[PDB]
Amino acid sequence: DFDPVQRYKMLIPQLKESLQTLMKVAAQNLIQNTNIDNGQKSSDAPLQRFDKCLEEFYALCDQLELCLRLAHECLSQSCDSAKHSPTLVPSLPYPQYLAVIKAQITCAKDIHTALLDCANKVT
Amino acid sequence: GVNLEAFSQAISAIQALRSSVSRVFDCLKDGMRNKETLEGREKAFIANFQDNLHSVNRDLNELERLSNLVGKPSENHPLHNSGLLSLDPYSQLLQAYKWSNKLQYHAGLASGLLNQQSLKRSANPQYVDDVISRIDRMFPEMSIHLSRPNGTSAMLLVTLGKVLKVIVVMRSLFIDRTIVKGYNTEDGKLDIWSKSSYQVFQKVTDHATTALLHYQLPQMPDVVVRSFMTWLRSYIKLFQAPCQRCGKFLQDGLPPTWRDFRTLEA
Amino acid sequence: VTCVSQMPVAEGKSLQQTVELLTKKLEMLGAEKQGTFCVDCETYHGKLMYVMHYPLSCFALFENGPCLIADTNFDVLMVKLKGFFQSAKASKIETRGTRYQYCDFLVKVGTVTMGPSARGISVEVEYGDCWSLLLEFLQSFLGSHAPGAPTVFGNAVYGPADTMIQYMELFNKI
Amino acid sequence: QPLLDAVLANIRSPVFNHSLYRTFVPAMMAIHGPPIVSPVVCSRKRRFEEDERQSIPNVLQGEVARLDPKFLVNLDPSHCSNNGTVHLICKLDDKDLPSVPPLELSVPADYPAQSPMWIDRQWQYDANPFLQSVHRCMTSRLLQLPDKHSVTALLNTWAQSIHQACL
Repeated sequence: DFDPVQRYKMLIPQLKESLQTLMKVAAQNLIQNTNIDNGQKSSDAPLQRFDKCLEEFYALCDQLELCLRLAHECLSQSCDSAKHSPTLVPSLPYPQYLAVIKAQITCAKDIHTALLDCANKVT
Repeated sequence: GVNLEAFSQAISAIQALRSSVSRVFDCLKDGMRNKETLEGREKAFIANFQDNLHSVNRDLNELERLSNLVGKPSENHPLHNSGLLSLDPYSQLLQAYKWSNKLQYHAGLASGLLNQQSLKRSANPQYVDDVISRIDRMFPEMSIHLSRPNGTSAMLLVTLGKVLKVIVVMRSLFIDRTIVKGYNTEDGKLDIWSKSSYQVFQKVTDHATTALLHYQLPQMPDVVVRSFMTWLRSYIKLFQAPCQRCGKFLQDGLPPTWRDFRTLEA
Repeated sequence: VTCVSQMPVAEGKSLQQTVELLTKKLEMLGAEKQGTFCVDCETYHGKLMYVMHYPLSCFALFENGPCLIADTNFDVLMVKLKGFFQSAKASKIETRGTRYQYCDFLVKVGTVTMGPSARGISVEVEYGDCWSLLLEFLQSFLGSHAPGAPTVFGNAVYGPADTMIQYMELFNKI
Repeated sequence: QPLLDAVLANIRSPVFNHSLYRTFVPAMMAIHGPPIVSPVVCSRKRRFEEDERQSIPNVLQGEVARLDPKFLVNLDPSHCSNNGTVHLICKLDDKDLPSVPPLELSVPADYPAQSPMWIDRQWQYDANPFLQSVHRCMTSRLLQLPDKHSVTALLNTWAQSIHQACL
């Protein structure tokens, strides 16, 4: 139940650490495969998968992108409507707010429909 | 409230980090294609790694922005979505908001583009002046007031921060015949034709006359006066002179291109 | 504006020779002559005097000075104020010179008031705070100059008496 | 900072290139699943033939195109297949008095040089008094052009000198 900014701040360093571990496991797996395919047997030890790491890194990246996208959409939809009405919630009553919003939607739809009909009738 | 730009930049940075990781691990899946003298693939590898480091640094820098997410849960947006379940059978309001924003931006861009209209030629009210003057005076640091002492002529006067007031006469439209004078004036009980200066505000008056003869639009004089006022507002600093030094001559100012520089250089 | 005056103590040739060299440099800059505006400010006691051109002898003694008394008002007041101020022993002298006007500008050379003094330069501006152009013009005039110390943190709005305050500070400094 | 992959890829000098495939391709094919990531078909025999086998140095052709209708150049019995490539006969047909055409044999059209040839100087210029004065000032003017160019520069200099010594 944290804020999106808090989730971003707590995801970024885990993201960096996941990237570091990804590079490390990739290097280890690559050097093991090379020593087992080019030179002599030296890396006789169980290595990681390098896939369970990259999948988790991609998951962290995607989750951070989704959190930031949600925050951006929230701030955008809160900014455009803040400049269209005052604040009134537990300066204005709720039924009047609903009626004003309905009238605004109706007027915008009417303008759009009139413009579309005129543009279609133009040709 | 400029967090939208920072959020877009952060989204782009994360997308760039993902794309850079993908490009690195796709190029590493391919050895040296054809060198024939020396394996130049190490250069591309180092470039891709530096690009990944650049994207990580950009994300870390964008982390410094986005100070805090305020409360105000969507700023009076929840009325039927988070409100009564009857009220939300709601997407009509959001669709209308988005459509209005898109229409406004598209019309603004279309007007700014079609400003260069192919109009061949033009062939085949002392009440709004006070309103236009008040609307222009609503701008900050531009306290003006009109007097109208003789006839319908709007002999207004402006003064921004200094005592360099300008008695810009008008004709109920397409205001012309301006005269700038600094540090005292209004002799007797009205304006004057003095135009006295220190051989500096004379150039300012010449530039103002050139501007008045320059902004002559075919219609919409309110936009003309607004452009004239925002053009005149640029004289509040007088602390810049590109293409030359600060003191190439006694005076330095001619901003028709919104960048004042030393005179006799245009 | 109100550009403070400095006291460049030139040497080598002579004080008059340095004054002539400064005048020659100013003439090479392209400045014409505009009469001899000899300024005069005599200290007194912590009173003062002023004859800076302008038929108004405005003695800015302290508390920023009134700078409104006429050329004969403050003089007659001081003459009638005998016995009130009994510190007339320490006299005070004043400089003189020429006054050129290049373009919206002015230059004044402060010569030897009583005989010991340097060549005190002094300039002004057109509207007024706005030190970029002032410094850009001063650097093309000579080298080490422009001490400053104006009426900072005021907004006053281009205080005219600031020149008198700078002159008094210079006279007290030498 | 994570220079491990960099130093390992740098250490991987040997010629055998199959470890990177077996090490990376499985993960990418598992996550990214394109049966044909580049479904476009590419079967190309690129070069069929590219030669006109009749072209003189193209750089000269540009200048002969940029020439004014007053000038007109041609070719004499030509030792100019590809190397000299020019020794023309440019008649300065214009409004003023005509003259004798020069040769102006130029170097390879890359032009780290100029044209001037001065072949018919012997009999053409000494014979006439006006033509003698034409050569005089024109030589001094050509001894001034820094790295003159073949057609346009030299031809314009010749015309200018011819109509200037005319006085």
